[PDB]
This record gives sequence, C-alpha cells and structure tokens, in this order.
Amino acid sequence: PRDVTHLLALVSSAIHAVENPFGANDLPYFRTLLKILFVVLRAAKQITQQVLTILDRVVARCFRALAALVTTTAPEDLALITAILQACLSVPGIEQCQVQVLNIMAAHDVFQVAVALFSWADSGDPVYGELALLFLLELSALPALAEHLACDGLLGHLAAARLAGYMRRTNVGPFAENAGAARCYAIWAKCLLPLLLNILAALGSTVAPEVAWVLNQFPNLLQSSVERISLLEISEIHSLALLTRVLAACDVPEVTWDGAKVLECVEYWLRGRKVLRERNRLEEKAVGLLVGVREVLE
Repeated sequence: PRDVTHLLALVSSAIHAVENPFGANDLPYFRTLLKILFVVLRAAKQITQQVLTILDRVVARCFRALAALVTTTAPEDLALITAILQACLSVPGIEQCQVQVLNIMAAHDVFQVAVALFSWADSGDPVYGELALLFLLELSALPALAEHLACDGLLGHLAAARLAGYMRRTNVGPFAENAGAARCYAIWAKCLLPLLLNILAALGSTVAPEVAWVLNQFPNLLQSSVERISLLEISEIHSLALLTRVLAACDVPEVTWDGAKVLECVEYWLRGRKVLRERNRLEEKAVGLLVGVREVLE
C-alpha cells in the first residue's frame, strides 16, 4: 500500500479473497473492504485496466448478489456499491474505454437486474427504487450505456411500473409531509430528469418520442414544476428547461409543459439576492444554475 494504482489492486486482492460476501458472518468485514476500496478510488483520481476489474468482480458481481433480497443486507451497501461505481466511472481514463464498461456491465445481467430490482421497492416509500434508478443513472452518465438502456427499453419497463403511480398523484414535491412522497419527488428530480438527458445524448431524436412520452405521462409534476416557483426545484427547472428546448429544434407527441411562465419566473427570484434568503452555500452555487435557465430559453 504505497502508490495510487498499487493501493487499489491489493484491496481488490482482498476483495477477491472473499469467501461469501454479504454472508452474515463475513459481511461487516466485506463492508469495510468496500469502504476502503471507495476511499482509495475517490482519491485514485491521480492502470485503467485496474478499475475495470472491480467494475467486474466487485460492482457488477455484488450488484447482482445483492439484488437477491429474497440476509441483513441494508439499502445502504447497495448505495455503497452505487457509490463505488460512481467512484469508478470518474477515473480520468475510462471514457476512452466506455465501450468495455457496457460489455462488462452487460456480461453480468446488471441492466435488467436493475429494472427487476426497481419494481420491488414498493412503508409507502421507494427506498430501493431511488437506488436502482441512481445506479442506472450512474451507468447512463456516459452515452455508451445509456444507449443500451434506451435500446433495452428502460422507459418502457419503467413507465409501466407502479413507481410511476405515486409520481402521478397530486401529493408530491420537494417539501412534502410523509417521506415516500418527498422521496418520490426526489426521484423525479434526481433520477428521471437527469437520466432523460443522458439517454438524450445518444441521438435524442430517435428516443425523443420516449423522453417526451414519459415526460408527458407525469403532467402533474410539469404543472407543479412551473407553479412551484430548494435546489432540486432549480435542477427540476433546468432539466425540463432543456428537455423541451431540444424537442423544439428536431413524429411523436409534444411537450405538454408551459415553459412560458418560467422566463418571467427566473427574474422574479434572481435579482435582489435578498428575497432568496429563505429557500452562502445555497446561493452562490444555487442562484448560479438559474443563470443558465434564462439564457437558452429566451
């Protein structure tokens, strides 16, 4: 344990020496191993053939082995694996090899297992749902896998899921009462909207029907999104603020949104930077986003 790349191989040499991960006995040690692996990987951002082996024998292995809920495996080590993946794909030298990631991730039945897993989330809250979506979202971060997602038909298997139900019900938003609703929104804000934009970056026109179709299947959220005016709210009116603009420059239904009120809704809550002090950290970066919204949509 001394170099950036050598330190990363031996933790996996330990992660390979594992007997039966997620086994109630040798689980808590496996967790620590994973966390060490994560710490290394996050700080392993300055050889690439090293981070790919764990994308095979760690991420894609455990993500299936863990998908079998059927021991005391929390909905947090799933997040850990999700975060290890996130830690992996951020290595400066994988985008050069994006095609191999898909082969590795598709070798294991990850993509389908994610959608399988996704259905199984629904105490009124979709804990595992947001996770499987964040995972698939982390895959789709790069176009090569988003391509396989759209091609495999994620939106078809997703839009038909009961998860769509609570999102379509007028009881959803950033600031909700019970958890499941707030999380149900958090999914809309943190999964779809950013996931759509990822599958859009793989010849959007072809999949434009799908993204518009799903976007239109959640009208309440759209009608809410404009009449809402936290940061998710801003990212919500930044994704939708670009998901209907691309469609305005390319055989499928249109965007049932009213991006009209938006332009005169940004100027209301921008200039002055005083009224914004009721929702520092949550202004410099926060107010920074809406600078972009009211520039491309003019």
